[PDB]
Amino acid sequence: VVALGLDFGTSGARAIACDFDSDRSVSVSVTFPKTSQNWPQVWREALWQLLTQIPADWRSRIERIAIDGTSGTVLLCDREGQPQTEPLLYNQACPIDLADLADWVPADHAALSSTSSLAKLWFWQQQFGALPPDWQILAQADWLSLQLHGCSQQSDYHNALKLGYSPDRERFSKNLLDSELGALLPVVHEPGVAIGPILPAIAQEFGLSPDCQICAGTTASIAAFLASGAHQPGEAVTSLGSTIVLKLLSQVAVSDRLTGVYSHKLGGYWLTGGASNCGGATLRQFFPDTELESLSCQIDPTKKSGLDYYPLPSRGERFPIADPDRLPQLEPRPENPVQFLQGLLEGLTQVETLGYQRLQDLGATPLKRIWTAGGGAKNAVWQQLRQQAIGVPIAIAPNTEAAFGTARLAAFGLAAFHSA
Repeated sequence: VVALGLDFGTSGARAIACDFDSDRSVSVSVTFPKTSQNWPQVWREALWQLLTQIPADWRSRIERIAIDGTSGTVLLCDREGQPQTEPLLYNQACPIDLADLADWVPADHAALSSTSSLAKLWFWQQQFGALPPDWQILAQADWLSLQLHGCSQQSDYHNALKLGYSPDRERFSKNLLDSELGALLPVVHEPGVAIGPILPAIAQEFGLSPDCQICAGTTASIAAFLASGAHQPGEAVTSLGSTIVLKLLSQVAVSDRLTGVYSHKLGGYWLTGGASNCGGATLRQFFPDTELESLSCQIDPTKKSGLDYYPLPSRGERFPIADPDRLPQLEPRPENPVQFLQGLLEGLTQVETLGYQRLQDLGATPLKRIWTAGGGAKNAVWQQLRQQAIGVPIAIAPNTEAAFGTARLAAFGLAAFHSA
């Protein structure tokens, strides 16, 4: 099978045409401006550019296409999919009372944030006063795929989660559907399934096969996990980027609203996770990547440093333990930079450890393996500390690109996430 994965990030977009029969692949990229007063147009043009940069002999063999977008970015469009107002982005919060959403979701739902799609929809509702039933609200991936198949009000239960969708019971609440917001909600499918055939004009214009299928998309955070290929409960992906992001595959959904922990549905399994403010950003505050490696090469992990740090970049922690007043603990400081770096890495290691432990304490499936992603993944000393502190096999993930995971999503769907 030859599938195309489309990843739409925060600062740009990457496309990966992957060909799983050989295996061979080709990747292309576009970078967004940092400012614009017409983001949908930018996204659309980015889509066409991505399609254009892909070689013809590749486009003529693409069978299935999938699109992942940023979780939280939404658009308000009419019945034809034309943006009526300018999008509300993933980072933008809304000045509304969450108590207004209490009757539409359980009292622990992930949609109960000031950044969630439901909150943004309520905000738009109290700007416009009364949103027409003719209209629709669409996630970025929803809209971008709408550019490909033309079927309106279609979505997956990854992006719909923060819109108020209940993946546990495969539905929206009856109160939400009975409300004045119910008409704008999309039909929710499973990520990977084929929504419909590609538009004939589009296929003609880009030399694509008219029998090509556009599948239901997902989020970038999940597509990144899908790139690893982990499908057994207990398997986890740890992202050692600027901030440490933990993702654990479990047989049971967990949730802790205080720490921002919630679970996505993934086939017959669940994908839980968390995000700490600690990470590689704290490391580059004291060392450039220049000195970082040259100092890490002098660290023997099999002996403790005697240091006990909590490597926060600034005031406030979110996960595993939530306290918005916790100061960074980076004392005492030995003059030997090696042991200081070791202390930092030990701190981060403890962050990851306590994270996974808390995830297990919330009811998630016991940890079995670790697949590491991010810049810190190639750090073998850090890997040693991590394995010493956790006690499970840790290795570098074969792939980390979200577009590739989206390609695997288009080609195979969420089939592997069952036990049959």
